[PDB]
Amino acid sequence: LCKAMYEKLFLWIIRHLNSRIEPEGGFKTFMGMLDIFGFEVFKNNSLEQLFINITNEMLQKNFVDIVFERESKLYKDEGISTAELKYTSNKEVINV
Amino acid sequence: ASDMEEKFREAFILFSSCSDHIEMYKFFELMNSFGIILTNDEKAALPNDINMDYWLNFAKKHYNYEQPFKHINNVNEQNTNVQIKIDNFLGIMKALDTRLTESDLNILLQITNPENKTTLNLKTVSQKLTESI
Amino acid sequence: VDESDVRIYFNEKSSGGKISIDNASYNARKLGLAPSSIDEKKIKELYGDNLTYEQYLEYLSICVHDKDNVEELIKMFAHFDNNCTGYLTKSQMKNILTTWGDALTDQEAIDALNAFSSEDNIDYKLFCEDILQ
Amino acid sequence: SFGDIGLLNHTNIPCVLDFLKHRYLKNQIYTTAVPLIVAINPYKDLGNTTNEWIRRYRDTADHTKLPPHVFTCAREALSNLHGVNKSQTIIVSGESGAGKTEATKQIMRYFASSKSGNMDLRIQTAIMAANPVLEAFGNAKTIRNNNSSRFGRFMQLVISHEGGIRYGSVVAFLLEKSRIITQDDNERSYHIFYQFLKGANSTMKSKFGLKGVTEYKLLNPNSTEVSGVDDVKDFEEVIE
Amino acid sequence: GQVIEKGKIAKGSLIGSQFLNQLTSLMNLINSTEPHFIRCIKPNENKKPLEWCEPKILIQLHALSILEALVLRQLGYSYRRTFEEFLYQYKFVDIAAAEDSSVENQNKCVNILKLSGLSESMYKIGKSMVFLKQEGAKILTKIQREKLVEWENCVSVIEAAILKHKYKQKVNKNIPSLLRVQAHIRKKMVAQ
Ligand SMILES: Nc1ncnc2c1ncn2[C@@H]1O[C@H](COP(=O)(O)OP(=O)(O)O)[C@@H](O)[C@H]1O
Ligand code: VO4
Ligand SMILES: [Mg+2]
Repeated sequence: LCKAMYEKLFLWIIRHLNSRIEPEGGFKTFMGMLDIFGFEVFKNNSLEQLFINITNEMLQKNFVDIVFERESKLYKDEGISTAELKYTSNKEVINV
Repeated sequence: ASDMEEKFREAFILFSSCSDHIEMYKFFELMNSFGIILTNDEKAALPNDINMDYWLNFAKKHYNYEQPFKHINNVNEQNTNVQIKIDNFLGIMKALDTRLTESDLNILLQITNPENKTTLNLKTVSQKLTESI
Repeated sequence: VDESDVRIYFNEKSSGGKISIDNASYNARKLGLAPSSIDEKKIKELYGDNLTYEQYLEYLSICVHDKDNVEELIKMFAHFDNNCTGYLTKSQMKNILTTWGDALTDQEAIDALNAFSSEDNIDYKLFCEDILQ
Repeated sequence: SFGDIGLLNHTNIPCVLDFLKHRYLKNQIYTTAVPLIVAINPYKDLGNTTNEWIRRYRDTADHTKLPPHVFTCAREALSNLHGVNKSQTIIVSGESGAGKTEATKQIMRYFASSKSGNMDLRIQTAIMAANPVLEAFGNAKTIRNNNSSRFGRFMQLVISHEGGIRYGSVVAFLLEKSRIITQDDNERSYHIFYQFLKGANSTMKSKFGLKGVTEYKLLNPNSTEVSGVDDVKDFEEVIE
Repeated sequence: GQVIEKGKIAKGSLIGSQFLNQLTSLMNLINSTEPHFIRCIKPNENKKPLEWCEPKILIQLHALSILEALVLRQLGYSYRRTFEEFLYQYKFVDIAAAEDSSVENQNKCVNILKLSGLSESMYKIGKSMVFLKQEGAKILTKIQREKLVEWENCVSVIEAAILKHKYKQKVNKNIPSLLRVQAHIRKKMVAQ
C-alpha cells in the first residue's frame, strides 16, 4: 500500500508536469535523452539489481546493432565497403 | 513623413506601442525593419534601456541609404539571378524558422509578387520593399 | 446652427467678395465646427481656392460632422492602450497626435493636453468629450 | 595534443589506458572516439560545465577548434535536428556513479540556453525545476553512488534553432519499490523522505505530526546522514 | 484509469513482464531516431578525484565498446545520408542547381558538392546515399555555415519589413477617426 502510494504519487508529479509542458498535437522533430540506472553490483544482488543490469544489457544490444551491425550492412548495400566490422556483442547474454 | 528621420520615428512608436523605452527584442525587430543587420559582437554592444533618441542616432549611424535592403541582394549572383517557385520559396521561409503566420506570409506575397506569377526571385522582393518604405 | 453668426463671420474675413478656404475653416471653428484636411480637399476640387458665400455655405455643411462622438474619436488612442485602464500618459498622447493625419505640432498638442488637466496621466475618453464640446 | 583516441599509432589496451590516464589527470575528462565520446568522472567541478562554456560551444563557428565535451555532442545533435529535420537521441551510458544523471543535466542546460531572448520560458521553467524534484523523489544514496538513480528517465524535447526548450515530456519508469520499505546498512532511502523530515516548517511538523528521521520504520536510522549533502538546503530548492 | 483486478495475477500485471514490455517499446522509439552515445567512466570506487584504477576503467572500456569503436576508422566516411536529407541540409549553398527540374537528385548532390570546391576523393556517391570524408564534410559545412547566415538575416529582414507593414495597415484604419480629434483640437484653439 505504501509502495503503490509513493510510486503513483511520483508518477502523478510527472503527469502534472507533462500536463503543462507537453506540446498539443505531439512531437514532430524532437530531442530524446535517456538517463537509466547503470550496472550495479553489491555483496548481495536481488531482482532489483537483476532488472537494472538487464536495462544496461538492453541499451548495449541496440548500441552494438546501430553502431556496428547496421553500419556494416549500410556500407556494403550502398556498394562502398565489402569489409567486415569486428566486434563483441551481448547477443547470447541478452537472450538468456 | 518626408525624409528618413520622420519615417524612423513612425516605426519606433509602432514597435514600442508608443513607449518611451522599447523592448530589446522589439529593437532587433525595428532595425531589421530598415535593412540593418548586426553581429553578436555589435548585438552585445547595445544599451540596457533603449529610448527613441538613441534609435534615431543608430538609424543614421547604420541604415544604408544607397541600398537599404542589401542583405536580401547579398545572396550571391546565381540565387538572386534565378527565380524560386512560390511554394518551394516558402519552404525555405518556414525552414529558416519564420515568425510570420499564413496571413502574414500571404500579405508578404501580395506585396512582393502582386501579379500572381508562377515563380518569384529575390532582387524583385528587395525592389518592391524599397518602394514600400 | 446660428444663421446670424454665419453671415457676420463671412464678411469679417472676406476679400473682394470671395473667401479663402483657410479663412472659411477659421470661421467654421468660430461657430464651433471642426473642418479637417478631408473637408478642405473636397471644396478645393470644386471652386478652386476662393469661394463666394453660396459656395461657402455648402462648405460649412461638410464641417457639421453629426456622426461624431467619444466612442468614434478614441479609436486611435484605444489602439495604443495595451494596459487597459482607459488612461495614457501626456507623453504617449502627444506623439499620437503629432505623427499621423492633421499632424499638430508638439506645442500645439502639449498645450491642448494641459488645457484639459494639469495631471500627466490623461483619460483619452474624457478628453475627446471635453474637446468635442 | 589531440582529442580522438583513433589518432594513436598503436591502439592497444595499455596505450589507450595511458592516453586516457594523462588526459584525466591533467583534468581533460572528455575524449572522443567518434561516434562515441568518453567522459571520465572527475568527482570535482572543473568549471567546464558553467554558462561561459555553454555560450562558447553555442556561438563558436569552427567545430574543429573546440575541444571534446558533452556540449560538442549537444551542439552536433541539435545541428542535425534542424539541419536535416530528423529526430535525434542522446544516450548516457556507464556503471553506477559513472556520471550519467549529471551529464544529462549539462546537455539539458545547453538546450536551455537561447541565443535570442524573445522566448516563453514558462514551459522551460517547469522542465528544469522538475530535475531537482525527480532526484529528491527518485534518487537515493547507495554504497556505489550517493545520488544513485533508482528510476529510468526518458525525455522528448522540441528545442529552437537558436536555443531554448519550447516543449517537453519527462517519462519515468521502474522505481525501486523496495527502497521505500527496506534499505541496507550505510545505504539510504529516497532523498525527499530525509529532506522532508529535516527541512519542513514548524507548521507541517505539528499539522502532520512529524517525528525525527530515526523514529521511522521505513527509514534506516544509522544511514540518515550523507557526506557533503545538506537535505535542509536541498529541500528549500525542492519547494521552489 | 487503473484496471481494478481481483484473483490470480495476470501476465500483464507482473512487474518483470510489465518492465520488459515498457523497455521494449522505449528501445524502438529510440531506434527510429538518430542516436548519440556518451560513455561515462567511473575511475575508482573510493569516490576520489585524480585517482586512476586501471582494472575498473578497462572493464568499462570493454562494456561501453570504446576499444571496439576503433574499427569504425576503416569506413573512412564521416557524413552519410540520402540525396533528400543531404539536399535539404545543403540547398542554401546554391538553391539554383538545388531545385533544378531537369537534373536528377543523385546528380544535384554532385553539383552542390563540387560547387563547394570538393574533389572526387572527398566523396563517393553510393547506391541511394551521399558519402563524405571527414576532410570533405569540413569544407561543405564551412561554406553552408556562411550561407545559412546570409539567408538567416535575409529572412529576418523580410520578416520585419512585413511586421512593420502589419502595424502600418492596422494604424491606417484608425487614421480618419484621429483626423477628427485633430480637427476638434484646432477648433478648441480658436475658442482660446
Ligand atoms: N563531471 C562531474 N564533475 C564532478 N563530479 C561528477 C561529475 N559527474 C559525476 N560526478 C559525481 O558523480 C556522482 C554520481 O553521478 P551521477 O550522474 O548521478 O551518476 P549515475 O547516473 O551513474 O548515478 C555525482 O553525485 C557527482 O558527485
Ligand atoms: O547509475 V545509477 O547510480 O544512477 O544507478
Ligand atoms: Mg543516475
